Amino acid sequence: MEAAHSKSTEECLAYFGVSETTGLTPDQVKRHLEKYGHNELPAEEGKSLWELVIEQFEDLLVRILLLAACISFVLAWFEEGEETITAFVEPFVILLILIANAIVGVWQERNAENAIEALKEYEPEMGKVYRADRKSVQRIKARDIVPGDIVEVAVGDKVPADIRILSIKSTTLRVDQSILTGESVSVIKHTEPVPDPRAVNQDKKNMLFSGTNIAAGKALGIVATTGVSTEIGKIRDQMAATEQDKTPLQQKLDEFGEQLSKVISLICVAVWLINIGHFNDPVHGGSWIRGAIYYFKIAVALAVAAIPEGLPAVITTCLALGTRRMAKKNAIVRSLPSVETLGCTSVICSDKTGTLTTNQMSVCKMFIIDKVDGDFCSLNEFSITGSTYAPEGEVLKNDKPIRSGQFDGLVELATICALCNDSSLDFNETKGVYEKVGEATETALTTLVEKMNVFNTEVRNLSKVERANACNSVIRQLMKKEFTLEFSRDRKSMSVYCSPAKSSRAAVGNKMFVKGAPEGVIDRCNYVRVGTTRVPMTGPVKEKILSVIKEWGTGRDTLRCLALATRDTPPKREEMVLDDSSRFMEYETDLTFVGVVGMLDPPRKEVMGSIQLCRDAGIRVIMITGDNKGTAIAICRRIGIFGENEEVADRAYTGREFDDLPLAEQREACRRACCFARVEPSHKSKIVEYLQSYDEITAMTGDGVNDAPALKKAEIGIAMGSGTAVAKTASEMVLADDNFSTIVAAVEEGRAIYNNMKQFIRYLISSNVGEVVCIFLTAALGLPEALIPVQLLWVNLVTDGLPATALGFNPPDLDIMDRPPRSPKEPLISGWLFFRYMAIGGYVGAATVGAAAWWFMYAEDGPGVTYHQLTHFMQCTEDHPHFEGLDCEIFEAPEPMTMALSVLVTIEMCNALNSLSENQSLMRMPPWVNIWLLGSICLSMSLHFLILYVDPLPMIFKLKALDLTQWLMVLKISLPVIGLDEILKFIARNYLEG
Ligand SMILES: C/C=C(/C)C(=O)O[C@H]1C(C)=C2[C@H]([C@@H]1OC(=O)CCCCCCC)[C@@](C)(OC(C)=O)C[C@H](OC(=O)CCC)[C@@]1(OC(=O)CCC)[C@H]2OC(=O)[C@@]1(C)O
Ligand SMILES: [K+]
Repeated sequence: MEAAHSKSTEECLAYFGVSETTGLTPDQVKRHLEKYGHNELPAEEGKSLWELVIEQFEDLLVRILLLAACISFVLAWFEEGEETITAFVEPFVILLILIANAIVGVWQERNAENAIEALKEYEPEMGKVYRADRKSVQRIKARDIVPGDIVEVAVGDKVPADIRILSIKSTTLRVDQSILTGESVSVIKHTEPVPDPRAVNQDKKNMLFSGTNIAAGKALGIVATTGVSTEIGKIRDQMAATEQDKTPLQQKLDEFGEQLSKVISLICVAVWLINIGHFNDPVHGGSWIRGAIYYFKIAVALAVAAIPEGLPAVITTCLALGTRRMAKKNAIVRSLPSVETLGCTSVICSDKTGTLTTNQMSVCKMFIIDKVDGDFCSLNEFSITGSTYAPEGEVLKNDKPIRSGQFDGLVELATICALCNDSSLDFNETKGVYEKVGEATETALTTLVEKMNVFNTEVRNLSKVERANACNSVIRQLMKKEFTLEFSRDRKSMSVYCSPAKSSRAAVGNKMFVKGAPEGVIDRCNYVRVGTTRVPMTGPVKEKILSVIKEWGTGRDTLRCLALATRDTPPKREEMVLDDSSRFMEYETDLTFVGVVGMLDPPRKEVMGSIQLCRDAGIRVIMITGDNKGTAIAICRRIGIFGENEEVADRAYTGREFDDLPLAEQREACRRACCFARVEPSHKSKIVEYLQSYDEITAMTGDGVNDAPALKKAEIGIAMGSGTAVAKTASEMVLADDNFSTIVAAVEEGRAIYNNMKQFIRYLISSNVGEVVCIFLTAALGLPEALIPVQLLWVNLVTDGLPATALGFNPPDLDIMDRPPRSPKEPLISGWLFFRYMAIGGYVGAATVGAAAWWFMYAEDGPGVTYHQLTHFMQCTEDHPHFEGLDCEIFEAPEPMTMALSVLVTIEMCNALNSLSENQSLMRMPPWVNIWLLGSICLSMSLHFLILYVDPLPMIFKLKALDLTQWLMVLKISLPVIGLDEILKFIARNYLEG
């Protein structure tokens, strides 16, 4: 395996010591394979349903629950025969929760798809090699190809390994590197080595990357690297080495787990410390077993009271909902947990072309020199109407319409555009529109031609179909395209050698038409065509040319410029070696400049404002383009990244400038920069790590497989709907319309989702707090079980689940985007809020406990044990002659529990209205504000009633319907909550900073 692109064909045949005609010898193959491994990507990690299930049972809370599920299962295995049969329902349900919860997580991971797996979609199953053991070519399994052995590839074939090309068996070799480099059009390959050893893939012209397809031709080559060593394998590793943090809310959930675990434990010690006097009791097992059974069944209750068993159910459903809501807005969220992290984006890095702009190129300014008379000079600027690739528009000089033909200079310019260009136009009748056939920038020159047909060649009486390439093919027939010197990033330009065809044109026969970067080509021009004549390119004329070139790329226009020239006396045909990108630059010299063409890549409508939104939303936007920084910066001003007069010294760098900086300034640059032009692949990944060293949540756009590494490392990777599949499977979200503004839209829903999501979480949590309080008093005072595990779960999964999810539909704040990005480390409940719930729980804990006790003593239905130890109720059948002239079974009664459970239920509907706003009073933000809320509160209540009356139910919950007067008591207990909160809110509102 090597750096073959820089090495020559021999040197490579040398390195591996393999014969180009024999290939590797069967021995060499065994040796080579055992030294370089199979040419395949690392096997998938092996996870079992077992590990997958065990993982479900790793969470701390899930464990705490599983444990209690047993204390319960055992406790229920100790009931009194017929005194109870429903005994086994408490433990059975907790399991269903855990069983359910597991089933979810799994059916969650089986349906998951690995971004690293997608890559294997680019590995052909078979390949063709030439080995010593046979005369003719052999079609083996890609996996068995080895670095060194000879391989031949042809059209259709997907490249197997990273190959250095030895000799092209065809006239030309075209490849589709789209995925790995991002060049839609098939490029041309050669055999000559590339000097630079640190070259980027795009410039390795003698290289075949594994996974890309061969568009046209047939060639032979020696395998540079295989497996994880190839260009794609290097990506697989960056991705496999990339580790992703958990959603801040996912973190908070682990945080809350550890903590709950502590508290519960302390509660136990406290409770025990409370009933310490028991160490001063007569020594004899007077319910030694009846007392332990008691605590254990309080243990299980305490557990289901501290864990919000319906919260993950609610979050998952709120995420799924908003998700669809976004799908509507072209924002396709792949991972639900992300809708949150999205909301916290503080930096968005977007590619320019496809997403910030339309990528619908069009030329709207031309200019040909009009006169050179020493120092005096005058150009001929023009403007061209139309943004579409449609052959409709006109040409104007000072806004005044013109027939292009009248200018000789334009007749030349025009041809160059049709001849040099490989792209073309087509018109699909189904959609009734003109379509770009080749590349955006060339296919533009195509429509430019059409719109200015120099010869007036009448075409009006044509259909749109044929109208598409009319004026080009006109010029296509004039000259004969002999051969083309393709584009090369060194000389930044391409050309075409042309013959006159039919005689009478013989004189000035062979010509050479060039088009490339202005500074580039113009430095190679010794002449300038003024009409049909020519004149020595002089300094004055050159300054004037390069001056206009800058107003066009730097001015409010933000235009990309193409210099069009011509070599009048092109080197003799045979004196040219048409297969070495290196010499083409030398063949494209001694040129006479004819004129430049400025085209535009209009920004999308909804982009301007989207950029403004981010300003208000405190989100930094960083552009990633291919433009030079001169125009890059212009485009950045045009859309809003920069002000029109804003300084941009240390806020816009280029791929080189950046690299030329020491790791320190490099880092410093990233916290201020916004426009990054002509950026290599490595970069996207460095810019992310730096933005991260500043604790920022960044978003990164990408389309091809080369972006996957970056995408997988950005907090939120955004892939293009039109982009590769690997790219998509590597990103958290996809943009159907590839439109950047869709990003901003997505981010806004994230802030909206987390806002509502935020509340129902605070809501379900407080209720769990109050539930615990109840249990704590129940045991701290030795009272009869006010609330039972079975009941609690119902209230936690259903009675509170409905109000909870509904709170997820709270009307979004109007200013959501006028506030900076949320801090991930922001806790959900602290400070003053901590205290309110500290107080609310403290309340319901009292309301629930007391509600039940009040039935025992003080009620007309219940036996007033009033102001007498209801508490020592356990020692009762024995001690009855003392303080017990009644039946020791009242305590098992349902009325009492059915009391607390009702006060709990009504207090949780009340606390659901208080959760409509953290600090706004209901008198201000009335409950009717969120209809869904009220609706569910009804569904909930009726559900509560259901389990009270419908016969089968009451029995298992240990609940007996209570009459019209007991109910009124529930109200006198619950309702005060609303007031307690209004007060506590008023405090926040008024005094405490707020
Ligand atoms: C389920 C409620 C029980 C009774 C409880 O013990 O929870 C407490 C504790 C886990 C939280 C605390 C809990 O604190 C309290 O209950 C104190 C115990 C009261 C004693 C009652 C007697 C039996 C949370 C629930 O508290 C509030 C008032 O509801 C608030 C906060 O949690 C939230 O952010 C939810 C996160 C998803 C936590 O805050 C703490 O105060 C910080 C501790 C270092 C919680 O602790 C953290 O994990 C936080 C940030 O999540
Ligand atoms: K990621």
